Amino acid sequence: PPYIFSPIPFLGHAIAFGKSPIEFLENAYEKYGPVFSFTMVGKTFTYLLGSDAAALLFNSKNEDLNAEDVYSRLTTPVFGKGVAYDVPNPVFLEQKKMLKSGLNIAHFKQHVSIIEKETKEYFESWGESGEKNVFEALSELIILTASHCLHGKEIRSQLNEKVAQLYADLDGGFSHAAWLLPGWLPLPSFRRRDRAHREIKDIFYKAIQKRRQSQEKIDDILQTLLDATYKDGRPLTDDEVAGMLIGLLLAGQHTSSTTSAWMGFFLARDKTLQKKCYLEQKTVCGENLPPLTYDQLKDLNLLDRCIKETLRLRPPIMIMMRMARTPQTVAGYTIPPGHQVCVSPTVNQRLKDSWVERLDFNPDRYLQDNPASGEKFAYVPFGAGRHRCIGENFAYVQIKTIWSTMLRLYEFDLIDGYFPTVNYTTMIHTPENPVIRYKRRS
Amino acid sequence: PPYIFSPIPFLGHAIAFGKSPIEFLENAYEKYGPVFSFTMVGKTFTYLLGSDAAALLFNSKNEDLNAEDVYSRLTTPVFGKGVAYDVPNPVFLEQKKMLKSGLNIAHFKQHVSIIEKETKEYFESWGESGEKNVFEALSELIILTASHCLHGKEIRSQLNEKVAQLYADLDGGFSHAAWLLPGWLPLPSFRRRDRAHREIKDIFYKAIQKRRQSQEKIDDILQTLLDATYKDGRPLTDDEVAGMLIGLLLAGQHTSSTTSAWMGFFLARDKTLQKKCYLEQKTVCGENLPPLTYDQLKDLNLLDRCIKETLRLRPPIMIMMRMARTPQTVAGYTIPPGHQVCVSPTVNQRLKDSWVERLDFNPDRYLQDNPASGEKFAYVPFGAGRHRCIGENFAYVQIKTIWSTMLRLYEFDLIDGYFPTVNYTTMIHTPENPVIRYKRRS
Amino acid sequence: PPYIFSPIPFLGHAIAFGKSPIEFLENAYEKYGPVFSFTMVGKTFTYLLGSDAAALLFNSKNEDLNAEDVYSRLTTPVFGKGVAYDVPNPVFLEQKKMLKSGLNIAHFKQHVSIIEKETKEYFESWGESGEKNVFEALSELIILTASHCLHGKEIRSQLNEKVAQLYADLDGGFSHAAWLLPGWLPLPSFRRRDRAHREIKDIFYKAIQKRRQSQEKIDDILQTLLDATYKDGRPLTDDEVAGMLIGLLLAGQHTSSTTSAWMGFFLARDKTLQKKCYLEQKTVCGENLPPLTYDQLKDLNLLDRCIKETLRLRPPIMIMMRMARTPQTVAGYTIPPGHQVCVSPTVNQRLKDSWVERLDFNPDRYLQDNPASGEKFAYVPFGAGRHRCIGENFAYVQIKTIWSTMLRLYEFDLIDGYFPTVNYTTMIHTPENPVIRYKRRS
Amino acid sequence: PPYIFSPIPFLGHAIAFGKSPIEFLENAYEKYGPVFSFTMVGKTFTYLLGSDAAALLFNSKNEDLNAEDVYSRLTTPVFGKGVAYDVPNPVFLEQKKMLKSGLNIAHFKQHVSIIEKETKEYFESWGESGEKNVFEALSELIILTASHCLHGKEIRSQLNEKVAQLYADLDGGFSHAAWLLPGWLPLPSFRRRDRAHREIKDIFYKAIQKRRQSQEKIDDILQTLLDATYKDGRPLTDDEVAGMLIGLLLAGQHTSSTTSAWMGFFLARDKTLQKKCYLEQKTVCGENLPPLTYDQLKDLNLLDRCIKETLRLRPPIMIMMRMARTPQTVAGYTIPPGHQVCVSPTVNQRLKDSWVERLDFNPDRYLQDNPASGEKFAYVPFGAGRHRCIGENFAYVQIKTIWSTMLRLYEFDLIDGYFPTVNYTTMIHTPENPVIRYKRRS
Ligand code: HEM
Ligand code: HEM
Ligand code: HEM
Ligand code: HEM
Ligand SMILES: O=C(N[C@@H](Cn1ccnc1)c1ccc(-c2ccc(F)cc2)cc1F)c1ccc(-c2nnc(-c3ccccc3)o2)cc1
Ligand SMILES: O=C(N[C@@H](Cn1ccnc1)c1ccc(-c2ccc(F)cc2)cc1F)c1ccc(-c2nnc(-c3ccccc3)o2)cc1
Repeated sequence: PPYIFSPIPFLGHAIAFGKSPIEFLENAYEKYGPVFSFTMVGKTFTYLLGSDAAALLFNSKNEDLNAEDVYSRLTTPVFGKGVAYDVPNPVFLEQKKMLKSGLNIAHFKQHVSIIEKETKEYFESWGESGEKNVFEALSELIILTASHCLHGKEIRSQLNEKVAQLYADLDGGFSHAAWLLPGWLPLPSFRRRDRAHREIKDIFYKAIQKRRQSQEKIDDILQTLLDATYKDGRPLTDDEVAGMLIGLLLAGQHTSSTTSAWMGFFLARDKTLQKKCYLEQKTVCGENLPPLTYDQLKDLNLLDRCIKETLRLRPPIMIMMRMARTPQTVAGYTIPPGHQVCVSPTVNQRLKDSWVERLDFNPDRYLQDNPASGEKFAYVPFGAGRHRCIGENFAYVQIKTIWSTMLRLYEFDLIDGYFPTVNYTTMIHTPENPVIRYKRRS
Repeated sequence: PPYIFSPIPFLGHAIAFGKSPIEFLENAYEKYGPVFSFTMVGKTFTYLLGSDAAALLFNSKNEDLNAEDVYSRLTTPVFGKGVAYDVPNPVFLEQKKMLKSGLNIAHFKQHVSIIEKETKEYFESWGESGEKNVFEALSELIILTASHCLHGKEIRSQLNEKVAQLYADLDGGFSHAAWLLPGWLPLPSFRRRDRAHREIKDIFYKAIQKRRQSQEKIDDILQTLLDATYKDGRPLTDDEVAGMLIGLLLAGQHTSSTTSAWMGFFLARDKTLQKKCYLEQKTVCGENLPPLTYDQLKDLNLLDRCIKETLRLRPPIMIMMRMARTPQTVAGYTIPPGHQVCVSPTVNQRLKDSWVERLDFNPDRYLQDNPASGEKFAYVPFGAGRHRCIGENFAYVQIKTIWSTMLRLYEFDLIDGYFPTVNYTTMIHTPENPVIRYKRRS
Repeated sequence: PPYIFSPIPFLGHAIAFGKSPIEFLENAYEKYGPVFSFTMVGKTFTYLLGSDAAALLFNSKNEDLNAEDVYSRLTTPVFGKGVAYDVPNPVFLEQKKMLKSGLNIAHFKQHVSIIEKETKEYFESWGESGEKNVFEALSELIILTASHCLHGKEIRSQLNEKVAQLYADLDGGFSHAAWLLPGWLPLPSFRRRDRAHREIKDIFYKAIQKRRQSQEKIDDILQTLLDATYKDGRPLTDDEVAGMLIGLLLAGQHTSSTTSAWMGFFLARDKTLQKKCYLEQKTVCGENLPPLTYDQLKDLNLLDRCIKETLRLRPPIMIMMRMARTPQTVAGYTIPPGHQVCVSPTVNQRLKDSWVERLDFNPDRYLQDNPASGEKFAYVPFGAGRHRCIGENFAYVQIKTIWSTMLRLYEFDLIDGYFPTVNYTTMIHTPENPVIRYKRRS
Repeated sequence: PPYIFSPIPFLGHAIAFGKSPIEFLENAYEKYGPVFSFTMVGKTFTYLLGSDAAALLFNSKNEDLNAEDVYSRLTTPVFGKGVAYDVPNPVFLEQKKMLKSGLNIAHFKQHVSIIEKETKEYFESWGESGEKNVFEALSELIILTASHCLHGKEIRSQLNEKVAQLYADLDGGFSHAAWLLPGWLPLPSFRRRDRAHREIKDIFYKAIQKRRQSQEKIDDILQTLLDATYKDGRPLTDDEVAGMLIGLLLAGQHTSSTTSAWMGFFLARDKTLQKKCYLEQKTVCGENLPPLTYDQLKDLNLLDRCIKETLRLRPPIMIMMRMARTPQTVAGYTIPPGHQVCVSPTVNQRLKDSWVERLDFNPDRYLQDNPASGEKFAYVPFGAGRHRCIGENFAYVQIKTIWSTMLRLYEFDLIDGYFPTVNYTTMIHTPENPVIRYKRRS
């Protein structure tokens, strides 16, 4: 595959790529095509851009394009041993079926009123009007809603600011330092990550032992997990459950919070589209805006397309990476073992040749013919194939319910017309200076 | 000097020291005496503990024990060029005087009313009661109070969340990453630091030119700097002044916020003492508690001793360090060039030899024979000698005014008896989980 | 407990203790009594000498005096994950019961004829007379006998010089280097350990899979493991089984080889005794000396007492150690958490107070009153309590079968009256210059 | 010079280089050219690849590129005081001339018949055929031949298993632990080294005095040392002679044994070549293969080239290193003091640019134009300049004699076509699993 030369030793394209990766990759697509390699910080990466190329990653077996080889070093200290990329993929495929089994309609029905209430109670602190950081706000809110829904009421009631900070300490295990440096260096963020892991695990161990002795029946996701079994017939251990609960919260929080914050700003920019979203609430749920229900959520189809469009333009997982263990073919090229193969939903979901008015925020594009339905891997915010997301439905419930409630409470505006740029320096591309103006809804 | 061997290559005692640096130094004192050496992360350090040993550092000439050699590389990219450790010491000493001339009675009198107002207005958001993170609050207030007083009303008014983040980016330049790794690595913290430095220097350039061309006589710290002059007769360039303004704010924020936070918890744990600090407010300023004046602050003796005692047990600057350029002598040992010589106010200030009830918060210890007055270098939170603090006066005015105001507003308590342990992983040590219970002062 | 001062910082008494540990301990016993402490290498050790003091260690719960804390770091890379000190003690206790059920009379009956044949065949290479290193011979023979018996014929057949070297590479994981230095140094011994671990594991995985698939009923230790289940109901994984096989071989080899070597020299020195052992072979087994059977072993009483007395004077596991997790009281003292508590079989088994003619090799001492029967923890070559050995019976079958065969083959003598001194530079103390004179018996 | 950056603090490229040093250096050569630098375990190494660059090291004065500075620490405890890297280089140069005078034709003529006899006698144990470890056999054989030739018959008669172990203890002085850790630590290897040194010295002292007080005339290497003088007129002390005698054995053994073993396998792999070597024996010595003589060894040309080609592909001393004491210039670069400057015989002797079919074993490459005669430092298995070997002639006598003899006894083959890979974990690279098939020669 074509190789993009850089005269800068070791660093290669690091600076330019870090500054503007989408522009870097779109320029390369124009110049070298859908498949190309480059060096950055001592590693070779090979990209697959566009649906046809990306299909290799999305279709391939883990034995060929391996996820653990790239992610385990970073994730295993955060999520825990015996879970995710710390086990053989077939074990993780079973754990994912266990998790999926609890993300069902019965539970989603319960989650809606829990989330709505959590949201209304959080935003009382915003008062009738002002200008505040909506990203910080959603982050704090989403850690509460995710915990309430995915861990349950017992665990959620223990999530004070201390435990919230522990989760922030775990997050800090995902850094440039952790990627670049050996783990045996006693860096503060490493020690803080390991401390938080031990302390959260302990919180979960007690809660789990409590639940196991309890005589009561509780139909929640925790209970799905205590009841689950492998094809073996073997149940999950306390440590496996706890590892899974940590994963559920990290997965549940940052992908929803960034996406909810970008959509706030897309809707703040497009005031008519926001108005429409608010009017859809009256139409579907009634003029008197009663408590939200799951059945009503399915009927919020404009808000649905708005979320869908937010994920097109700002997918919170911007990249999917694998390690090539065996030789792989695409577009006539042969990628050898050792290349790290990458896909970028951001680049694919915005490619000129497939998306008309690619840079425009337009939810209604999905009511016409479009690459989301017309192609296989042009729209891939939740991935596809063996490593694909199991949380799309929950995420949509969480975000829909939060933004429905937020729309009912407030009208949102840009400050001096400013639309946030993308902060590329964070692992997750958050909107820069994400302060939003708000005032009471009519 | 006796060497504390570690068989661990490169790291040396890094892990044990990072976990509990104070306890590590106290144990070393008990086993090796007041002067000892060790390796940490590639480097040789020699400590001077106790008053008699520490004197070598405090009385030393910067030619012999050198500050720039150990600090320049980390500070120059934060504060700026031609300032602090980026210039020969004799030049920096003149800049300290320029700054000191501006930290005077007349200006302190203006600051009291300003700081008091900032404090009342910030703490409206807390309402009548609740449980909130006092450390975060004090950090947010103090950046305002420190800017209002040290920079001016004009620069202050421009201090929004965005610019406040710019300052945090600048704090982020003091990291292990920055200490360990080459500066040309495009790490996010490095870039943000360099970006934040240009954007702040620029906000200063604009206010520095506004003032020089204005006709209005304003008597403030900013003006003192603009008027000030070297022994040459040379005035300060815009960039010399701006860099000093940066230093001023970093010097004036977290030293006072951590300390202020700790005193909060010391007073929350000892209610009887808290009560007495409140009654002293009445007793000194009047039953009706009128606006504060600089004169009233000098008569707040119990409050003064609470601050002094907070600084004894939790000094924000845990270590002062120099590079030995010439052979030094102390307690019968000779320290060779290349060694880094260290003093710790924290250790000196709780040494078993010299402080009774050493770990107790007892502000009335200073009403009796004690090493603060009894010895020269046992109590040294603001250092001593050629490098000692010039902001001590302003720090007490800031902290006294805020906590006087805070005690008038609220009575503070612990949550479930918890006293914050020390977070050693932050540059300045911080209280862990520093959420405090508060309610309206009768 | 009384503390034994050393003026040598860091090392403390390590030199003297490395040279003459038994003498150090015996003199400390006389001077300080049965419980005392000292420092080496920044680590504080407390000894319990004599039956009454040792009782604390042997009787303690692992939650109080903990083996993992002191052994896990070295053993886990050797034996593998999920086994021995890498799991909570209760799981290891179940693992030990699985192993113990495999060490039964039906298997012992098979082992005697396996071991006799391996022994006759190995010693073909010794011819009619000569002078050779018995210790090397016993080590080479025992790795075959232990693998043949404990792993089975399939795995045994794959035990060539290459695999033997891999086991030596695993052994090399137990070193002063692995104890003293951190694991992230890429030392040759660590790399060879880790490679040997993967390569030995791989051999076991194939043999394990072979047997599961196979339809033939084989009654051997491997099969005991494949058929075993935890109280859980859960069977062992392939990796747990392989880990346990590695452990079986390492436990089965050096403990028997060193003891057998020592017994060789004790018998070479006391020719009258050696003759009596030879004649007991004729008396018990028959004048024509037919093949050994398991049932004759129990009637070989003199030989039994010879092994007992060799273990008395030369126990191959010369120390047992634990980390104190909770305060422990003995002899009026309180041992605090953090001390490593320590017993020596060697010292207990020769203490002047209880053993008459304590340094004499006198197998017949057990035919009158003696500390092994009259005291609880004076004779403890295989330990006692929760960490006690499961392999005593096997070791006696192995050693008796080998030495019965050797006595039938050869008469052994010393070389110019030399009796080997103890080599304290090896992990398990070996006899120095263990070359022995032999000639065809009768 | 270009620097190869590693983001791995301290360790630098330690792991990658230790895994595959030749591949590392050859890749570096391609990317950076003949001179480059990198960090490994806290040290800066600068390599000179190819003849023209390596010239700097081989042509350098010891005052500029110093050998004691890098080697002294490890070698002195092994060889003894007063010898080799423990004295200034001019003194060692004189000592080398003394050894040179001992390694003369009169002595070599004696050695051939000594070596042939030890060889025939040693391989008696091998029988008519089998599969045995040729590397271990050669190592054991060579310690005997080297000691018989270089120490004489008296000392050699005392070389039992015990003494051979003392020599292994000595070699054990050359460890990563001795490189990393202070000499005062009483580590096993340090203790065994120093004990072995004392005991071997005592064997040499008696033998030496035995000769000085004797009347017989013995023309052997010891006598040359005893009759030798410095320019001073000063003769060697007993400790100088004994130090040199240790050096002679350690240099004489492993360099020849590893090289001999590699050649076994090159010859077993290339049976046509092996047959030609056997036929050469008959051609030069005669059909009846009488006792070897020195004059015959000189005419065994094909065997000479097989050795030369073995040293080409597997030089036992893989690196030559010096401390830069003064700035040096090469390839338009300046190497500052403190850099460790290195040459790799293995890379030079394999370079893509110079050697056609670079990885082929082709002894006849030397009968055409080739870089061993066409360039100065492409072929340097024995070094060059002030530090070059004085043992090449003895080596060639020892190896030729042993293999001529082995070729007369046996034909050799690979086992299942396995060619030993390189074991990079040993000080001297060794062949992995060096068991070889052999059968009585026609
Ligand atoms: C808007 C919300 C979310 C987005 C955009 C998102 C995105 C993704 C993507 C792109 C992948 C594929 C990763 C890859 O191919 O390497 C993925 C996998 C996954 N996600 Fe999500 N996700 C979301 C929410 C959630 C939630 C709520 C959960 C759990 C409740 C979750 C759990 C997972 C899991 C378990 C995987 C599987 C990873 C693997 O098998 O390697 N996600 N997600
Ligand atoms: C509680 C508040 C503060 C504490 C505990 C504190 C402590 C110290 C200490 C210990 C030193 C000595 C550093 C050394 O010699 O290595 C010092 C120096 C200094 N402080 Fe502060 N300080 C505080 C507040 C301030 C403030 C508010 C300013 C300015 C407004 C300031 C400006 C300085 C300056 C300019 C130096 C001299 C640096 C040098 O000479 O190297 N400090 N401070
Ligand atoms: C002469 C031969 C042997 C001796 C002297 C010996 C000695 C010991 C001793 C003293 C302990 C207690 C360790 C402690 O408390 O820290 C022990 C434990 C043990 N031995 Fe042996 N042993 C021998 C042979 C074997 C054999 C043949 C096996 C297996 C077949 C074996 C397996 C074990 C196991 C599993 C433990 C348990 C360790 C623990 O629970 O922490 N041993 N042995
Ligand atoms: C195949 C066998 C041998 C090889 C490949 C070999 C290789 C070398 C090499 C490459 C050097 C240069 C060291 C440097 O420049 O850093 C050297 C030096 C030396 N060799 Fe050998 N050698 C061998 C056998 C011997 C023997 C048999 C002796 C003595 C009988 C010996 C004694 C020496 C001595 C004394 C030096 C001088 C070291 C110095 O001056 O720094 N070598 N050898
Ligand atoms: O090999 C170890 N223990 C042995 C003790 N043993 C042998 C026979 N009966 C008991 C061992 C323990 C458990 C097992 C084992 C356990 C479970 C199983 F299924 C199979 C085997 C096998 C063993 F060989 C071992 C080795 C070294 C150390 C060690 N810890 N610290 C050091 C140390 C300290 C200072 C300097 C050098 C080494 O060494 C601890 C344990
Ligand atoms: O044994 C060493 N050198 C050998 C090199 N040699 C062998 C044959 N021809 C030359 C050597 C050098 C001088 C002599 C010698 C000296 C004097 C004399 F009278 C006779 C012989 C003998 C030798 F064996 C030696 C070994 C190790 C090291 C060493 N330096 N660093 C390391 C090292 C570094 C990192 C990790 C581990 C080891 O190892 C340096 C020299």
